[PDB]
Amino acid sequence: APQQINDIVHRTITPLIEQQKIPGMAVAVIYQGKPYYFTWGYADIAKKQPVTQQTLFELGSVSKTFTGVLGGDAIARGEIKLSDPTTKYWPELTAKQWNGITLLHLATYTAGGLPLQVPDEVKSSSDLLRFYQNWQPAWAPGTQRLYANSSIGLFGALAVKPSGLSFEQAMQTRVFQPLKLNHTWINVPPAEEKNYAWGYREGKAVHVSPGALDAEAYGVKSTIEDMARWVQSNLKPLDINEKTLQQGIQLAQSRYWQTGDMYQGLGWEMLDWPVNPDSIINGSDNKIALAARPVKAITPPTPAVRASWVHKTGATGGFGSYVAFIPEKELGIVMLANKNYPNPARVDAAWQILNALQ
Ligand SMILES: NCCN[C@H]1CC[C@H](CC2=N[C@H]3Cc4cccc(C(=O)O)c4O[B@@-]3(O)O2)CC1
Ligand SMILES: [Cl-]
Ligand SMILES: [Cl-]
Ligand SMILES: [Cl-]
Ligand code: NA
Ligand SMILES: [Zn+2]
Ligand SMILES: [Zn+2]
Repeated sequence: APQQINDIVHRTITPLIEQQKIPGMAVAVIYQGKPYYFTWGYADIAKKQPVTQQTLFELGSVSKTFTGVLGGDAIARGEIKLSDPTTKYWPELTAKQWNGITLLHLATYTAGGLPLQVPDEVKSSSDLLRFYQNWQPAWAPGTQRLYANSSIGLFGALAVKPSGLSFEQAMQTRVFQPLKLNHTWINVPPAEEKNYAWGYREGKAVHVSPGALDAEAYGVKSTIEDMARWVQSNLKPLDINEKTLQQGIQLAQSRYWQTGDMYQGLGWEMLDWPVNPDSIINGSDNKIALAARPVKAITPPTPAVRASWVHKTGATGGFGSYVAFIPEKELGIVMLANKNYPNPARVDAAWQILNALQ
């Protein structure tokens, strides 16, 4: 890598790892469109297995960017429209509170207060129907954004129904395979388990536990190389030869709602570039990111703006991930760690690196 990249990465990430007690970390810096890889520490402490470019990390809610792009691809195929009612895809959802809730609302957390988590008691198809049939909205649809797995998770499950594929098969066939993300998994196969890092929480080695709609909301695992390729693909969608996927990437970066200086895409979140770094850093704290806030609709949605900071945080019990990129500058970063450490620390480090390189 160029010396300027090596320098800023050492001076930013090694102290972050020191400050936050991160056991293992992988970073890709995309500079002039090309990834440069860095690793530190251990994927498995007790085995003394190092983080490598093949180590799988849990992406947590960075998975929602895959779900958003898969939904965009379905839009580009004509399989769904965001204005469609939820009940078009799930007719058994006969409870009246669902009248007026569209796929757009599910995808963008604006259905009116669907909860952050699907309850752990939901273990069967009938349990899930019962949960949504009995959910009572706090607000009218299209007025308040409340970040929620039960919202975008249901969006992803319904968006694949016209294809006839399971969510996993749709994601594999329509996103992972065309982009050559050959080490990205919803379910890690037995022969790849040797590369699956442990997450660390309060000194204990942990992996994400199964839950309803986990694949759609938080269940993807990937390597630093595949995640760099994901960033490259979202930086430069015209490089993608599959037109529906090129367009799905673009649609996931369209601006559907605004709250303050933040815009909601499909999975991705965006701000105008140049960005006020304090807004992305502070806005990433869960006290804010998880709070309900009023949204203003953007109709028609703004087509993807290349002068944007586009990003997403992710967490599981044992992992913390962050992706950010700036299409206009051909500049991005992926930070994968096997500890869930505070979001503002992630965003600050990402800002420091990308700001030094623009
Ligand atoms: N399709 C809904 C028909 N109206 C019904 C109107 C009463 C409402 C009770 C309620 N629950 C909260 C969430 C909510 C949802 C939709 C509309 C509103 C509204 O105030 O208009 C709304 O406001 B709330 O404070 O009022 C139940 C629905
Ligand atoms: Cl130094
Ligand atoms: Cl998979
Ligand atoms: Cl977890
Ligand atoms: Na699952
Ligand atoms: Zn140093
Ligand atoms: Zn050190």
